[PDB]
Amino acid sequence: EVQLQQSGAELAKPGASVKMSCKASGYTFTSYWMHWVKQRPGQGLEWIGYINPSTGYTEYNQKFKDKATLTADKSSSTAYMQLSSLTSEDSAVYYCAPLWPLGTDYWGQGTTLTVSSASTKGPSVFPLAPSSKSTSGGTAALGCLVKDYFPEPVTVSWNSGALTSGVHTFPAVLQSSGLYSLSSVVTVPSSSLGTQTYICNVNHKPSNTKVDKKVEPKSC
Amino acid sequence: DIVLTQSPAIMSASPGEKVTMTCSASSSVSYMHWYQQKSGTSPKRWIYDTSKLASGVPARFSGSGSGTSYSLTISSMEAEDAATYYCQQWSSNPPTFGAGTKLELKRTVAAPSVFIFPPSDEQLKSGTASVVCLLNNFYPREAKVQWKVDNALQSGNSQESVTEQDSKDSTYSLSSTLTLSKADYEKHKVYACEVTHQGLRSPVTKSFNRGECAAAH
Ligand SMILES: OC[C@H]1O[C@@H](O)[C@H](O)[C@@H](O)[C@@H]1O
Repeated sequence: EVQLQQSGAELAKPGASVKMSCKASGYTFTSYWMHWVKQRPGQGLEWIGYINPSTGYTEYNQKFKDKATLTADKSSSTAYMQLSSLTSEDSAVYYCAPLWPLGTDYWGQGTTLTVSSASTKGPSVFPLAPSSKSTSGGTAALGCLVKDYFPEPVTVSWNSGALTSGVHTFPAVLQSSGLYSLSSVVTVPSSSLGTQTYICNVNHKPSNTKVDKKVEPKSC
Repeated sequence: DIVLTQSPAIMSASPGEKVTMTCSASSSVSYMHWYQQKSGTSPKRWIYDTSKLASGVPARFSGSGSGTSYSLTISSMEAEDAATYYCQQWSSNPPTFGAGTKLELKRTVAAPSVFIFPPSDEQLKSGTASVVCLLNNFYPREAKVQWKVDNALQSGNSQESVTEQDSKDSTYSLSSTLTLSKADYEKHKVYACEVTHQGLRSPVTKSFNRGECAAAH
């Protein structure tokens, strides 16, 4: 019923600016202060500031006074946040939330911001080949390494989606290069290695690259 | 600013177990709020004014405390209570949040299945070598994964990635990726991944010699 709709993900370069929105419905937009919070993985939650949409008054965390600018438009029931002079430390998920006064417990779905000087690039897909080094007794492991792509996300399936059991697709890691990398692995019965074929369908479409790589039982 | 320290940072609880997490404040606060965040979703107000449950929060949840010491308690742990809980104060400006307590499901110990993957011929052609070590379906999360290249312990050239707790068997899976230049890779022979974990009576090693594995060279 009550809804806080935040604008879609944003990609920006260092030193650029970005402005994000937070559309409120299901409650009196003017009766609640709109707070903004920043979340990075491995970090907690950071309170940026709030705006009173009724009066336009804003308070800021001193840590974000020169970084964030909070606006509100009553006629559209929309609060806005602008972030200037962007650095890699500004890459995060940003939530809007009517934290005060009490009464509305919901937050917005969040806006993900990634700021990076990296260029769009499709991944290279390398096989993680099964063999004796990848076999316990009757179970063998194989996979695909999805390396050196930008930006998030990539989608990986196995045998066009026919194989889901035992699939582990790890979270992407941002390498020092500025490109992302992950591996997707699957465990299968070792007897089926030389008889049944395993192909991973790796997809990253900001670069519109789609690759299916056959992972094959290599001999050690 | 008032600094909020939540303890423990990560904890695991069995079904039906009583669980208590603490939120400590660097200076006295009069009230404490609590938010629940499930993975990949937004936080939601869970407890307000120290002890008042938000609407729709089940009765097994409670909060208490005063001064510099507050806590959130679940009388009987249930699977849907797995989440991260953040405390927050506003007796002082600016309002501050704790770093969260990640509450996960405790299950029996399960030893990891370990697999090592030598680099593909395609990537060696491109001039880099990635060696991947896989720890599959284990519990608890803590695991020591050491890379040794001709008995030399590696540092700063590997990175770990861990899945979320599996929805069905509550295990984790982990990948350790050792990244080397093709030049350094061909300068050594033995590449080993050694895994120490509570579920192994002794550490397990998966290794290969660059050369007992067929390749382009
Ligand atoms: O926001 C805290 C609580 O305030 C009360 O006024 C509302 O009835 C609840 O829905 C809400 O959970």
